[PDB]
Amino acid sequence: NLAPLPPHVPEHLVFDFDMYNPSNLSAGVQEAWAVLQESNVPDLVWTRCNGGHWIATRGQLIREAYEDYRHFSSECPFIPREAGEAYDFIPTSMDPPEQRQFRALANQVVGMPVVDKLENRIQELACSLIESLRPQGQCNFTEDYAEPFPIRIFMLLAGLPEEDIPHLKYLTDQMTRPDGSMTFAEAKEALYDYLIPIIEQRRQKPGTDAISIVANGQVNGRPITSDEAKRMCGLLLVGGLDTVVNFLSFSMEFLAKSPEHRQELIERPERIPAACEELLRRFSLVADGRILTSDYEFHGVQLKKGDQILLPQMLSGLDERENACPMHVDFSRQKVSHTTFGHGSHLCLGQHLARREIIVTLKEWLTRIPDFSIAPGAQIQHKSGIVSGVQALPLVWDPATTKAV
Ligand code: HEM
Ligand SMILES: CC1(C)[C@@H]2CC[C@@]1(C)C(=O)C2
Ligand SMILES: [K+]
Repeated sequence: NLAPLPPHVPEHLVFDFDMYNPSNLSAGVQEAWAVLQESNVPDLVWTRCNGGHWIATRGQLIREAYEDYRHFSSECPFIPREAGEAYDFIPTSMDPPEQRQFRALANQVVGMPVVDKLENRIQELACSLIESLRPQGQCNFTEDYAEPFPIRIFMLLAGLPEEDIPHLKYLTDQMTRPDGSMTFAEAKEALYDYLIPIIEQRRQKPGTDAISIVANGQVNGRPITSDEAKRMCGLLLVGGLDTVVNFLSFSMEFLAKSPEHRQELIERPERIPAACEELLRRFSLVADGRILTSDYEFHGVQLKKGDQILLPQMLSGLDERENACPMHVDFSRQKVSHTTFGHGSHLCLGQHLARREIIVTLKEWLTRIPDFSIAPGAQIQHKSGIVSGVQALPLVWDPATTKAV
């Protein structure tokens, strides 16, 4: 359904893009969003979909807006407006200066030091999961690896029972790619309903898990509040359950379809880290935004206070103006430009954990299952939202071509 056009929005800037169900989704979700970068499309457009909002379509504008938190606030970062208004995770729903103090605490539980710590367990799980699948000659990658690998690592880090995954994964997904059964607010409240007693228990009897660390932590030298801890833990859960999980599938779908790229990483494993970065660019998958804090003229367009603007992190790296032949994948690409992990004061705090999980996955999978393909006659379908993903990824391979070790 289309929302009536606001008085200040000119008809020539209207492009009814639906971030939750883009028109050309069948061509691939990144390709679907890339339609916003076709010749006849302005740098900044207005869509009447999902309540009505602006969309910056080029990396230059996306980066500029993420840098200017004075005009583009993170207070209401999600579309539709109801979701943006209910969204109160920390530090994401805050603008500097108040936002900053919380980043250090979050870094304590998902930062580099923690990643180096988890390395062995991460490697161990990747190898265990892949070796169990190897002899089968087939798998449903989304449920057999993409989900269990990153999620079990996060549940371990957070000290939560793996039996809780189905419930938590359902809630997380309603906040990024809602099925319609729950509003963002209802999903958020359910997630908080889950966390509240756990946070209280771990503030009473602290453990060494991420929730205990956050719940008993300090920010700028003072005690974090129970509510603040809840709002931060909610964000961590979403990050651990709906980011890398989706990215791994986009990456594996690509590798399954491109033997040449597979062979390259097999023959020259030292290129895996670079490959990871190029894949993060080509299969970028996040798209949230900001809300205008005041009337503001941006790139010749009059924006009004209260207007929401989607700033697709996904689009920056796909912009031909940032990377030549953007849809092409080259592991030797010189200057890989992208904003896959965000831009500005809210740069992703879990990017180190993410990269480690991606690299370990590429290395351990290609080592054991070097040759695999999309299952016969399968047509991979993608899904779009705040974080886009892959609905299903059936893969097949000849066990005789695999290596057990
Ligand atoms: C492929 C994986 C990932 C991608 C593409 C990604 C992307 C992003 C992006 C684009 C933002 C900025 C949002 C904004 O400015 O509104 C962000 C923030 C954040 N991410 Fe990630 N992320 C990933 C994985 C993770 C993981 C595994 C964690 C750990 C749970 C994590 C924790 C966070 C946190 C705590 C923030 C908030 C930073 C702040 O608001 O100051 N992320 N991420
Ligand atoms: C946009 C994000 C990818 C980032 C980490 C999880 C996420 C869904 C948020 O709400 C902030
Ligand atoms: K809000």
